[PDB]
Amino acid sequence: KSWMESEFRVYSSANNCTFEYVSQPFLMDLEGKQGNFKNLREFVFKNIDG
Amino acid sequence: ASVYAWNRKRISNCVADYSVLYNSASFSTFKCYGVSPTKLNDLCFTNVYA
Ligand SMILES: *[C@@H]1O[C@H](CO)[C@@H](O)[C@H](O)[C@H]1NC(C)=O
Repeated sequence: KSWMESEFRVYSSANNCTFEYVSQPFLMDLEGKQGNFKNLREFVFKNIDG
Repeated sequence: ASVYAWNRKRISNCVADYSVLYNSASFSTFKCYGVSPTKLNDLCFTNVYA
């Protein structure tokens, strides 16, 4: 009676990887609500001078 | 490791600690053929291998 993340196919070829970064582990909501939305997300990406 | 297969590390995105390696009284000699050992904290590099 819960939602579990199993498929992690975002990457296939694990070659020589460069510097990586991690964060503090946590647990999100992971449940499907119906009706109307409650919030929106905004992420402006920009690549200037590296 | 040995000379037939030498391991190489990728130390990136961290503040160096050349002050410890400069005055340590543990190694035999410095005598390194690149830049001057003094004021090494002033110069900044992108990546350093180990
Ligand atoms: C992995 O190694 C190859 C061969 O040296 C190199 O061309 C490639 O750039 C490397 N991948 C990295 C450093 O992400």
